[PDB]
Order: sequence, then C-alpha cells, then structure tokens
Amino acid sequence: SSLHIAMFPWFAMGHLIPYLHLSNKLAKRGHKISFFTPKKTQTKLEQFNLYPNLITFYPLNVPHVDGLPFGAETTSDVAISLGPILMTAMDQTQNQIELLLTQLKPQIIFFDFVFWLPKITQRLGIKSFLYFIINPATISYTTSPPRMFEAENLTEVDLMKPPKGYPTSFNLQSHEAKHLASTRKIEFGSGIPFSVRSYNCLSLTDAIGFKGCREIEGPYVDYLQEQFGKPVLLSGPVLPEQSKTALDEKWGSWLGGFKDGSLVYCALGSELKLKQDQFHELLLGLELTGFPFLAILKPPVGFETIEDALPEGFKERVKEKGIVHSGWIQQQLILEHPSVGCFVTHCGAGSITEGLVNNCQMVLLPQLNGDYIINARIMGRHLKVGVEVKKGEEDGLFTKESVYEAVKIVMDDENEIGREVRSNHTKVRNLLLRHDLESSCLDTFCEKLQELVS
Ligand SMILES: O=c1c(O[C@@H]2OC[C@H](O)[C@H](O)[C@H]2O)c(-c2ccc(O)c(O)c2)oc2cc(O)cc(O)c12
Ligand SMILES: O=c1ccn([C@@H]2O[C@H](COP(=O)(O)OP(=O)(O)O)[C@@H](O)[C@H]2O)c(=O)[nH]1
Repeated sequence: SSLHIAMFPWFAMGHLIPYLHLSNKLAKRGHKISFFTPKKTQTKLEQFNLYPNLITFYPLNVPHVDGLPFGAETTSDVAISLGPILMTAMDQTQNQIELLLTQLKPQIIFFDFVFWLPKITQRLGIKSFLYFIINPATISYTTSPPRMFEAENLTEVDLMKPPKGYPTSFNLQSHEAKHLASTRKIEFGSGIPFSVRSYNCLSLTDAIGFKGCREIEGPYVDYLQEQFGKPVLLSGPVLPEQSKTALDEKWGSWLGGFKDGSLVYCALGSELKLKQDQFHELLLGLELTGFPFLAILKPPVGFETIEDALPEGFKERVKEKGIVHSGWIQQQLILEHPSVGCFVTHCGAGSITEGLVNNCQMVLLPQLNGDYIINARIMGRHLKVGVEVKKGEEDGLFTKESVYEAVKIVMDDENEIGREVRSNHTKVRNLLLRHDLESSCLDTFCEKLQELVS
C-alpha cells in the first residue's frame, strides 16, 4: 500500500534539492508526498516537481529572529555565520508544523535538525525519520556516542583519530581537527551546541536514514545502527532527476564553442564565500592551466562584485577562455555538457553525486566543513576518484601552484595518476548508474519504511 510521507528539510538548497529528487522517486512508486518548504522558495522548486498530483508543496513562513536578514529563507540568503539564527527560525516554525501534521496526518515525516519533532509526532502517532543527505561517515566521525560522552573534554588531538569502533581509516590535518573541535561547541539555533543538536536528533528519532548505497556508505550505516540501536536506512544514492527547465541558451551556446572535454568547471556550492587571497589563488591557478574555465563563485569576503575582486589584469589576459560568474546556474545540466573535462568541487555531498554520475575528472577543494573534508578524504583516498588540492597543515590555505598542479594532473591524458582516477571514477559511475542499483536500494528502503509504520 502507498504511504503518505511529509518532508521537512533544512532551509538550504543542498537539502531541498535531494529531498525533492527523492520525493520524485517515491511518488513514482505511488507514495503521496507533503513537501514543506519556505514560502518564497517554493517558486524555485516547482521545476523539480515531476509528479504534481502526488507531491504537494506546503509553504512555511520563516519567522523573524533578531539578526536574521529581512525576508531570508535559506542558507543561500545569509552569510554562513548567520546560519545559527536561521536555525532558530526553523525551530520557531513549530506552531505551523504542528498545525500541518494534525491536518495532513502523514504516516512518516522526514526531517533535518529539529530534535523537538519526535515528541510531537509520537503524540500524533506519526513516525519520525531523521533523513541525512550528508555522508554517514561524517555523522559517524563526529556525533557517535563515544564522541558525545567526552563532552567538553573532546580536543583537537581527540578528533585526529576516529571514535572507538569506526570502520575505516583516514587522516585529518591539524587545522581540520581544530575546526571540528571548536565548531562542534558553537550554538546552532536556540542555544543548542551544534553537535548536541544532531545527537539529540539521532537519540530521539524513531529511525534514521541516509542518502547512499551499501557499496559505499554501508560500513558507516552499519556502525551507526550498532551504536544507536535503531534502524539506519539507505535511500539509494539519490541520482539527480531531470528538470522541466532546459539548459539556459546563454550557457549552452558559450559552452558549445569549446572542444569536448577541454573546459574546467569550478563551483563551491551556494552558501560560502572565499576570502580574497584564496579567491585570487584559485582563479590564478585556473588561469595557469591554460584550459578554458567557468568558475561559479560568490565575490570574496569584503567585496560585492566579482569584477572588483579579480586579480589585476585578469579579465584582459583571460579574454574569452574564462568566465567568473556569481549567480545561480543549472549545475547539473552544465556537468552533463560534453565540453566539461574537469570539476573543481568544494565536495558538497550533492555536487559529489553530480560529478560521480558524469564523465568529468574530479579535483577536490573541500572547504572548512566536516562533511566536505570527510567527503574529500573518501573520494581522494578510499574511492580514489579525484585528486585533492594540497592545503597548509596548520593554516588551511592553498597556493595557485597547487590548484594548477591538481588540474594539470587529471587533465593530462598521459599522466598515470590522472588515468587511474579516471578509471576509478568510471568504476564508481558504472556502479551508481547500474540498472538495478538505485531501484533495489529503493525497494529495500520502502520495505523498511513499511515495517516502520506497521
Ligand atoms: O555539514 C554538516 C551538516 O549539514 C550542514 O550543517 C551546517 C549547515 O547548516 C549546512 O547548511 C548543512 O548542510 C550536518 C547536518 C545535516 C542535517 C541534519 O539533519 C543534521 O542534524 C546535521 O551535520 C554535520 C555534522 C558534523 O559533525 C559536521 C558537519 O559538517 C555537518
Ligand atoms: O549555482 C548553483 C549552486 C549549486 N547548485 C546545486 O545546489 C546543490 C548544492 O548542494 P551541495 O551539497 O553540493 O553544496 P552546498 O551548496 O549545499 O554547499 C547541488 O544540487 C548543486 O547542483 C546549483 O544548481 N547551482
């Protein structure tokens, strides 16, 4: 029988988009989806609703919290340092969420971050499903019980090694362990420290799920199920669905002028802004390659236009071979264009999937975020599908030569490291796109959801 599922993702495009990709896959199997979205953001999400008779959007009014920019609805509307205030605002939708659940009466609600929800749903007879689109390797490393019981005795050197029982090995740099040790304590909404919030969600929810498949994410889901003693499900890799909007003719024509496989596409997601010096180093490193490039970047910290922050003489030298562009673009459609030979990525989980299912060589430029860093280590060292740009051990900074070097390695047909990462990326793409991989993941996923509501 068909399920009624409500979707309540975090107010971020990197959560909204994969929740909607999965919503379409569930609706294709006959399930009814009630999709909760910030009100103004709904207009930008309609292009991804392939089953409007089964997927209905329900608008949320994102309430004011002191400090929140006016009208802001997602992390693409605020600086990263303002994220905790946007999470207080999500916490404050509780009244309109409880009204929606009593009127719509779903059997299950998928959610991010709001650890007060499982108390409401248990009262209403609804099953709570904490659904992550980040890597279970990340949650396992930072938010498993052994990490939480050290409380404030958890140090940078503690975070240099994995928690007890962790299923794999990789190395963090000093500045990365420092980042994790400090940021985990910082309040993220309504006075709740960041890792405490996610631990509360894991502890109180009825069940847990992640984007991913057994072949890659399996060992981390098994570890988390052992630790938290409740079902931890896999949705499948959430392969991107096709939009109802074709590729903007402006980009289609410009991209079409380049030889197949010759262009370097660089994008660091929709949330972050580089500092000026690393913005300069990144763009000068792309220029040094001599390849055409498209860099989708916000103006660096302190600056309001790309043009004002470009290194001196950059546009005059680069001419028509390179564009640096600040607006939202159709990334998934650009990554499918045959001109693209290389993807320089911040290692967001959504961007990683979009690169893996395409042909582009992967250059890993993780920004300072636990999931980006752990994704970069798994992609660079475990799957070995990409080359990571070297950062200073203590300062976290890269040179333009290190950017140049990584792109040159993967783009050089005669470079054996480049051939190896191409060959490994091909193996991973063939797995993810295998004719029965995603469908059998979803088969299991839906059986376990049916068990959950029985
Ligand atoms: O990047 C992280 C992340 O997602 C990001 O968290 C930070 C910002 O809010 C981003 O928009 C969001 O995508 C989340 C997260 C996502 C969804 C949830 O339901 C949840 O409980 C936690 O946990 C993390 C835990 C870490 O130890 C390290 C991380 O790096 C993240
Ligand atoms: O200009 C942009 C920037 C991002 N994206 C999409 O936004 C999502 C970003 O999610 P990810 O986890 O990669 O990064 P984030 O933006 O959350 O840091 C992916 O689906 C990208 O294809 C897009 O379409 N256009």
